[PDB]
Amino acid sequence: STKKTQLQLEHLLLDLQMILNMLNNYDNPKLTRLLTFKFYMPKKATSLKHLQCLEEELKPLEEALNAAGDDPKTIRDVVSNINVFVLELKGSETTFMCEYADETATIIEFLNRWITFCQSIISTLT
Repeated sequence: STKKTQLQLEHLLLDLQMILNMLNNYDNPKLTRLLTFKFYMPKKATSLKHLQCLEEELKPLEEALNAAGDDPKTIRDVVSNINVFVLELKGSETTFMCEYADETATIIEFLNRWITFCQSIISTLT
């Protein structure tokens, strides 16, 4: 029950941090090209149901990463893995209406928000 939810959060955390380190190894133009894409942050992220606001951004996230031009199949497999464990945590269908903030954010702030999100809930389960 709890270890199952904890494990799915650790698989989701592993995918998110893999993108962060992939961003840190990008060229300065490639990084600048990534930061020109807008990402919407949820106004609240304290429950598993708030992962719906992460799922709705996986298609923009994949489109942003493919602008760097490293590898289209690797980006496809990592974002698909995120979509798998997000649906495993908050449900297979859309049952929550997300409320996003007025200000957009870069891909760095986007990943840092959900990484801290996964790490927070894991600490309460462990």
